[PDB]
Amino acid sequence: SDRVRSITLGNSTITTQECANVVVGYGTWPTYLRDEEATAEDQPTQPDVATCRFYTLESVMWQQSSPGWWWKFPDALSNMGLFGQNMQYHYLGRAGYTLHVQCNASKFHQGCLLVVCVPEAEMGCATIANKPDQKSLSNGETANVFDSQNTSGQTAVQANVINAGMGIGVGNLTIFPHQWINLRTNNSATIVMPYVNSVPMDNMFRHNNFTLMIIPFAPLSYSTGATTYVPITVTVAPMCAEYNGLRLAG
Amino acid sequence: SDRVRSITLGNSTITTQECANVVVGYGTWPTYLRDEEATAEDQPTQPDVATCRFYTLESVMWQQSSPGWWWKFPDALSNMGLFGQNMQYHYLGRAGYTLHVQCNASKFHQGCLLVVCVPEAEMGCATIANKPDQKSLSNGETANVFDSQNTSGQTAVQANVINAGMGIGVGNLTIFPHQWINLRTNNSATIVMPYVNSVPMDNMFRHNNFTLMIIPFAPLSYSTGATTYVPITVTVAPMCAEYNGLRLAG
Amino acid sequence: IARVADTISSGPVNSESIPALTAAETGHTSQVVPADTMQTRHVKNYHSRSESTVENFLCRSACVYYTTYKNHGTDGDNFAQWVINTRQVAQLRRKLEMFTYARFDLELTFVITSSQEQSTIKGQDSPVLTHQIMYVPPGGPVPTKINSYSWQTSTNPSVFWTEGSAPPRISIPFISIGNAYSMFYDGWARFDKQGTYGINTLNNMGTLYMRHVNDGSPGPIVSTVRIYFKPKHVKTWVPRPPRLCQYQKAGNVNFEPSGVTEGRTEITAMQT
Amino acid sequence: IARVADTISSGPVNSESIPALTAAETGHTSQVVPADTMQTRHVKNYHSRSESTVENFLCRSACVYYTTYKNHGTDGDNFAQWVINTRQVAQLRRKLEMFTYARFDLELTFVITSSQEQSTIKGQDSPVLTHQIMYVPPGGPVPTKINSYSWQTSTNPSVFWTEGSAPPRISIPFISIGNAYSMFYDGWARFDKQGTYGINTLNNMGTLYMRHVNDGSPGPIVSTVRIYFKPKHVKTWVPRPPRLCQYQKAGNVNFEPSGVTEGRTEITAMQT
Amino acid sequence: VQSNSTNGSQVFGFPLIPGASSVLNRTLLGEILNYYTHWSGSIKLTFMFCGSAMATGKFLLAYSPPGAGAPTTRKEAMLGTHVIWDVGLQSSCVLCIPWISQTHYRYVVMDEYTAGGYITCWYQTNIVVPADTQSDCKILCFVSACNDFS
Amino acid sequence: GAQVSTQKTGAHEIHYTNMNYYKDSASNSANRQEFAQDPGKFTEPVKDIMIKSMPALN
Amino acid sequence: GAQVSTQKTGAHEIHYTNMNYYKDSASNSANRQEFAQDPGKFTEPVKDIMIKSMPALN
Ligand SMILES: CCCCCCCCCCCCCCCC(=O)O
Ligand SMILES: CCCCCCCCCCCCCCCC(=O)O
Repeated sequence: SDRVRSITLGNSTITTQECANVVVGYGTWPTYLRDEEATAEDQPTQPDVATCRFYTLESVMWQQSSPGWWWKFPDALSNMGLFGQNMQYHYLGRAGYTLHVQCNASKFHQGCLLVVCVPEAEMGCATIANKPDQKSLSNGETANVFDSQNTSGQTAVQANVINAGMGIGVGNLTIFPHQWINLRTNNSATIVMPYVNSVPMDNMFRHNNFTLMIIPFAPLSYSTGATTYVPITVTVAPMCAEYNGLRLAG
Repeated sequence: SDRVRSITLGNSTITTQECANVVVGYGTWPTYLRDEEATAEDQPTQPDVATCRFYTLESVMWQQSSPGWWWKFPDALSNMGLFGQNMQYHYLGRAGYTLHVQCNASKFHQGCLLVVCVPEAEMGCATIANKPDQKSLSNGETANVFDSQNTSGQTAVQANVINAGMGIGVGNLTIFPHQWINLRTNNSATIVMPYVNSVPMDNMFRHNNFTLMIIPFAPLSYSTGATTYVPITVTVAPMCAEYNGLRLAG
Repeated sequence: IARVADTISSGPVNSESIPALTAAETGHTSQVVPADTMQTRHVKNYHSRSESTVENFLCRSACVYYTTYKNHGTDGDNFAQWVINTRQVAQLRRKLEMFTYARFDLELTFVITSSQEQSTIKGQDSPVLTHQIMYVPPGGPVPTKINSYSWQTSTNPSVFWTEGSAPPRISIPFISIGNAYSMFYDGWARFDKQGTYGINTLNNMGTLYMRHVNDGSPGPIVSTVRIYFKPKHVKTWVPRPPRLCQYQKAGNVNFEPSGVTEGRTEITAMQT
Repeated sequence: IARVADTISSGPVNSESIPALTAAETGHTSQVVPADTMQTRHVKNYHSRSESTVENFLCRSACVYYTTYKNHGTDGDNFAQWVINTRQVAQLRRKLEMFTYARFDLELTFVITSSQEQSTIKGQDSPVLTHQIMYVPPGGPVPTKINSYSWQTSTNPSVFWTEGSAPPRISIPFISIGNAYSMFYDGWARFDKQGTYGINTLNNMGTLYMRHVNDGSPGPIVSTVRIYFKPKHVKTWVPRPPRLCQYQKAGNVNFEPSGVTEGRTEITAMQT
Repeated sequence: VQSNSTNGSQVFGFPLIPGASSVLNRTLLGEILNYYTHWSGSIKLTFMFCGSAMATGKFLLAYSPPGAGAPTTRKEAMLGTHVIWDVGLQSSCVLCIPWISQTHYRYVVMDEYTAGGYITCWYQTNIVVPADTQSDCKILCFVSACNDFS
Repeated sequence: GAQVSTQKTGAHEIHYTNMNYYKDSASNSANRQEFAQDPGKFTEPVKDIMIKSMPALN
Repeated sequence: GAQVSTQKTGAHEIHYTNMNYYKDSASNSANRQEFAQDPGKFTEPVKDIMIKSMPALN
């Protein structure tokens, strides 16, 4: 019924039988730049199916005690095949993203997570008079982990979950496009995120357009004898990718 | 007049003031595959300007005693930026090529070379009961060198110039699309080579569609006091590149 | 206009329609209104939503910054300077940070006041003071002294004002490099990510310089200038959660971990 | 309007046209645009060139000159005077010298400030000062004293102003002998070439005289007047290379030999 | 420039910073830009060969957008936007620098965010002259704004 | 060349004029008005339309 | 007897009035406007017209 969906992009298809309706940006479906809104003069590269296919990020295990996980996108996909190579070879680029987050469990398991995509998710440092390290902010496809308590270190991210890493209430993250995975309701959630910026195109290494956060508001809980290994896996595909400024690779 | 030409592809332009009329294949201008002539079912990747730009191969010096040089194309361009990456990531691919060969010299220098592009230029081995080594056949952008005399070695190419590496007279290579650089007439030659094969698309690592050979029929000669360093340089651009069969990179 | 939705009368219902139940997991709000849960009367609600508009929320002149300068000092060091930075002020910063991106014109007002310093000098009667405020864009000549040629101001805009007149006022059009000002920047200045990280990488909005244009007088005077900002014609995009932590720095978003609400005795307690 | 040229899409080219090559020797620039060298996309460039117009470049009020006078002195010697000369100020002169000839109206603004001098006098409380600025064209009567009849001003224009009011303002129409003001003059005042050489031979624009119009008071006061110039309706001709040497004199173009650029380690160095 | 014993040597280079770099800051384009804070548009560089008429050669003129440092070899330089300049009857060649920026405007001043990228030149071929000709010769470079500039 | 528009008034119980005195639109007073709202982009960002009276699932 | 003209606005998203109060044109405010440009007198001061696509010589 409306619980079943299938998405085909490039050479990859994801079929889901128990899912939420698809959340779409701020009501905007991703498109290519118009002549009216353009900067760079060179004819852009449009890899089409070469990069618009789905890629899978490293899976994580959901513990009953887990505080949550996050990824930054332009960085997360930097080694993802040709998407990766096209950003490694260009000064400017643009793409939207389809984010499909999966976590199946038996009917006897309970818990619930927020799946949210947040633009410009600039991070605060655990040490006040300092800035966070590059590896504390992103590890490519490896998720970073939120802390259950206040954390510390000179280049550490203040990862305490309750402030979402940025000094806001975690409970107010629902402003941003989001969807929930409630184990009694569905196995997956889908968010479509258009490119959002102050500029038509940008440098894909210096700036992370958005961060994906997975936050367990209701921790995983189960009876004994039930399966103890319950993974969360994330699969993403760029859309309408465009590149400008072909150059010596970085 | 008709001695001056300019070619623009992608983000690169070559302008030549003293050149021959452009030689074009077998009268065929390079194009993309038609629906009528197709095998692979997947939607192809068309990088367009990302790969259709010009690349420059390692230059060589022309000695008054030089026997000549050669390159194999799919191999020559295997590390050439994104052209290189797209072949590294695909099972099948297709492209035509624009080959521009340059060698300037003073009016007081004399000599003449044949610039020829030869399809299926399968090489014979110097040792009769053997096959040639991979490095004896191609060194990427580094040219291989022809021998002035009969050569030898178990995996050596029988590089003696007079047989063009394949057991034919060198003087009959003119069947293949070719152009000459006669130092008293021009500084460069241009050959347009469409894709030619028994199949619509092929594997770009297992097969070399054609070989470029540069052969000095009339050796370089000059008076004393004249410049002694006279290079030959080769610049090439793929056209209408198409790729199919996206896969784990080789 | 911008009238609040009114209320439609609603009688008893017995049907298969289920406006009461939904799936929050889907990422949208319920559209349920009172007519769907209880019997209602018609209400012609004439209330508007004008104060909720973005323009009204932001168009107030906030104090952003203030500094001081004196009419006496050492080697010409009698001027104040301030790097434009709207993040040094807690209340305005908070309001502005509600939107990720914004495009607006900015109206400025200055309030200039002064006072006497403790002195042993008799005969301090002095003429009315006049002040100069000059804006120097990035890369312009810089004052090093109050009597420097850098104050000639042949191109750089500036304002001269005499005490007792109405406070100075001026309009600044939208000036970004991009199509909006960013409130947040999840990135680095450099490609090797070795420069600073965060919003301060984009802050290159110039500096104000301020001084008296009178000469010195024996009676020492200290002056204070308050700079006020009033955004106009403001269009905003992509709202964000308001901050719960207190601000620590103007150059970043570092924060002290903070709870989400004041606590109470129990979950059923009325005394919050 | 004054919109920048837009960009036309451009595909692959293989032809005898050679937009890439030219002959600089001919004295004209190349007209090549990106569509001629690389493949391009269409760009609807909506940028304008308004700030580049001559009028906007020059119409700012620059400080040109300032001087002082006192309310006490010897034998009536309490007035300031200044010969009109726009070459005494480095920033304005530089901008004006970019054009060989110019025709414009000039708007003037004055900024008048004052301060106390060190004194042993008690009881210095004084009434608000009023100042007189008078312009004397070449050949007019000249003040020799603050109480001279030369200040009657029956014809010569003048402005009276009281401190605390907005600064004085006045418009001067274009006044040249010729049809434009010359910024440069490669010639001599005299036919035997025995007078001065250069631009100062044309400078016969009159003198300003300034004084207080109050009487003296026991408490000594020193006043400073800054004169600001804002050209309007400016038409210019024959642009010139901007100066690299620093100015030495207001009356000429003498200069200290100067290099053309800051140096660097090598011709391939990125660190300039 | 001169006759070289090796291929692919570097002729020159500098970063693209019109309002700061010693190469451009005092040129006419620089002098005007020094009165502005922000700028935008494409730029032309004209290279005029001033060697003898009996001298010939070829050069690579190339622009490399930011995200990588300046090219360290011709092989890398050629991967950017470029023109092969054939020195022949026409003495001048023009390299057009396209507008490439994440922004509509760049800063006039040096700035890390609005990074300029690099302009370099490499030999394509050797400068070849006959006997009794000087191989040592000079090239002049001229700069101006494109029609799309503000 | 002034425009004439209305004053905000209370509902369920008037014109004023406005002339611009400057050549730059940045000099104009704030654009305060009722405008319009479209909350759906934030409250209902969903591809498949939900019906208020219907079950969300199936 | 005021004239009505437009304000400068941003492109790709208004009138104001102007009355003269003086008898002398020198009293009018600056003539700021887009005007027009004609760079050819400085960039192409050449008797024999060059064609952009053609060789400069011959
Ligand atoms: C002396 C009179 C002229 C005053 C000119 C001051 C102009 C300073 C720049 C003001 C705009 C700053 C906008 C910052 C907004 C943001 O980045 O979030
Ligand atoms: C006291 C009130 C009246 C003031 C009258 C002052 C008129 C002085 C002349 C100003 C114009 C000078 C123009 C010089 C331009 C040039 O030669 O390059």
